[PDB]
Amino acid sequence: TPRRGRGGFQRIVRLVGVIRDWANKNFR
Amino acid sequence: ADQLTEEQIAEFKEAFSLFDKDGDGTITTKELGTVMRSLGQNPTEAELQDMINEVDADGNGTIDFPEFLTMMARKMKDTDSEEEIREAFRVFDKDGNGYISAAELRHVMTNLGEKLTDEEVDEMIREADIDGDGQVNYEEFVQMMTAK
Ligand SMILES: [Ca+2]
Ligand SMILES: [Ca+2]
Ligand SMILES: [Ca+2]
Ligand SMILES: [Ca+2]
Repeated sequence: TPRRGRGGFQRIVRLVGVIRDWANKNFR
Repeated sequence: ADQLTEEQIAEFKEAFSLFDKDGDGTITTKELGTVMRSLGQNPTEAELQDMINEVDADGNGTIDFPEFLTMMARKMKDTDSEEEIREAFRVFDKDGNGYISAAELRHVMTNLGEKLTDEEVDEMIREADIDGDGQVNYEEFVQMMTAK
């Protein structure tokens, strides 16, 4: 839940940024 | 400047293919509201349009590659929050049992469109499971995400 940005968008931004982190860039 | 490194941007390029159903490089209010509610919410079209207008260049109701990246590039490039770990956990695990195993993880990856291997998911979990019990908890996740 952003402050003054895009909920769905930013929501996706964080979700993707999180999974991708565990998808590959995890134990790099 | 307005962009991210090959790593940070990596999630953006991929993310774009997650938002758009056809992955044509642009997401419209039609797909936005669809995938948005798909997660676990019931927002309105109003948010889709307004939010999008805040990201689109021409403001036609759809965001572009540089438009989505540039917006999120000008600020906040690399960072995380205790919320991202909780929300993430909810995005990874469907039933959200507070514990995800490589198996369930593999099922998730392939469930969204990713072919993960037993050794891959097993190594991905054990590497994120500080307690090594076959799953991943909150703290285990929050740390494995940023506070490694
Ligand atoms: Ca499209
Ligand atoms: Ca546009
Ligand atoms: Ca589960
Ligand atoms: Ca554990």
